[PDB]
Amino acid sequence: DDDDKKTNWLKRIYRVRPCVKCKVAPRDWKVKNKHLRIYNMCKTCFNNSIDIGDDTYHGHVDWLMYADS
Amino acid sequence: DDDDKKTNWLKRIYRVRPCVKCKVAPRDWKVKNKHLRIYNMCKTCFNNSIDIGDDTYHGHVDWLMYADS
Ligand SMILES: Nc1ncnc2c1ncn2[C@@H]1O[C@H](COP(=O)(O)OP(=O)(O)OP(=O)(O)O)[C@@H](O)[C@H]1O
Ligand SMILES: Nc1ncnc2c1ncn2[C@@H]1O[C@H](COP(=O)(O)OP(=O)(O)OP(=O)(O)O)[C@@H](O)[C@H]1O
Ligand SMILES: [Cl-]
Ligand SMILES: [Zn+2]
Ligand SMILES: [Zn+2]
Repeated sequence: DDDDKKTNWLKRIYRVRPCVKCKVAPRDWKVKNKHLRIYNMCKTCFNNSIDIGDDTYHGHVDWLMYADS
Repeated sequence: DDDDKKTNWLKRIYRVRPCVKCKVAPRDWKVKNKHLRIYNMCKTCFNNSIDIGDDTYHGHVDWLMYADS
């Protein structure tokens, strides 16, 4: 089923690329309508980036959650 | 740059999962507005599926080509 191909891919993408900052924890994310937003950092590193004044790693990638647009 | 994270991922996704039918050739695809449609089969297997009367492998997965929805 093509929706399952998309879901399996999103599980893999989320699993295999951890937080860009600590390189260990999984990334924060949210659901944004029909999209999954995967932020670049875990929550702990993101909150810390605000404290330390670094926006270098801020950002996200949005993924359509379904196989058909 | 977050758009590059998306583009690099789409290159990887396209590369690592060949045609679901012959298991060798890369899949057919097209650009569908702001989406990349990756069909399940290469063109040769898709055309052949029409000739042989099998719709089992018909289908596709659409991917947003940009990091921000
Ligand atoms: N965990 C995180 N890691 C990296 N960047 C993040 C993280 N959380 C938020 N950001 C950055 O913070 C900014 C705000 O994100 P957010 O998803 O809240 O945007 P939005 O579209 O304004 O949604 P809303 O206004 O409803 O919160 C974006 O630059 C986003 O990439
Ligand atoms: N190479 C292929 N492998 C598997 N399935 C395919 C392939 N090419 C087309 N299909 C299937 O054929 C059908 C038509 O696809 P297509 O992308 O042409 O749809 P569409 O949204 O009707 O666009 P248009 O009407 O502009 O052609 C869909 O079920 C699609 O998955
Ligand atoms: Cl996507
Ligand atoms: Zn982290
Ligand atoms: Zn094939």
